[PDB]
Amino acid sequence: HHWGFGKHNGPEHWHKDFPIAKGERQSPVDIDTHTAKYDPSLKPLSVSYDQATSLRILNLGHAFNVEFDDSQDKAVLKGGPLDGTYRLIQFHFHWGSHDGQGSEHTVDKKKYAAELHLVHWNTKYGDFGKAVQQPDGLAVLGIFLKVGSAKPGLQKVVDVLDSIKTKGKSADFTNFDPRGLLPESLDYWTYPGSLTTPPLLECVTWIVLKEPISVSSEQVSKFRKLNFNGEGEPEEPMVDNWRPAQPLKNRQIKASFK
Ligand SMILES: [Cl-]
Ligand SMILES: [Zn+2]
Repeated sequence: HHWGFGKHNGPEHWHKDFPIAKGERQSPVDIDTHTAKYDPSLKPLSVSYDQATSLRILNLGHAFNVEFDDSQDKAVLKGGPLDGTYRLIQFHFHWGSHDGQGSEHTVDKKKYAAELHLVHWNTKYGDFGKAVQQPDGLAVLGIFLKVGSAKPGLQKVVDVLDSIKTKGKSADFTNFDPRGLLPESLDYWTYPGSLTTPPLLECVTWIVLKEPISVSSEQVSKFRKLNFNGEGEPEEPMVDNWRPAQPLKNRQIKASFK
């Protein structure tokens, strides 16, 4: 594909191939904590990953995915702002060229070192490819990463990155429990938005956790040793694969908490 994160094919350019890039419900956005409306009618999230079944980890070129077997009918996100049940299909991250940036969502303009996205599709549409064509097709759980103590549950992900350094490489990645990536609290903000990479489809109910996870400097630095390029090509370190905040327009961010 033409799009990427370079000066000439990066987010400022995506609209040429994907005109919805300038649409009405684009992601990510800045979350203004003063104006986000507390809604005490928002239910607790239900995150059930006990039966989530990881399969593989793959370098897609702009980031890496940890892919799950989404036939596992109890591996599910529901509750919160959602109707019905959503199946976990993959997770991935966005990160920066340094610790002071890398997140896609921002909180009062604050950028985190990275952001984790756990992607789920609405079972009422049969599969992921059908779900992305509907406004309520996906639910993405977003979790900020900040630098400090190490996150033990991330270690297996960061240690495997060496073996999938370049575009196209994959590795077995079974027995990975995504519960190890969740913070203590599930308090969240939610708003209707989009995929943050092309095709940028406006099919996503965003659920962004207020509480970041701490990861160590060494852990996040392993993200930056990945490469955009394929094997043999000239080294281009994979960094700054985040889309900046987009106009909120006529949307309301709600908060499940104070
Ligand atoms: Cl490490
Ligand atoms: Zn993402």
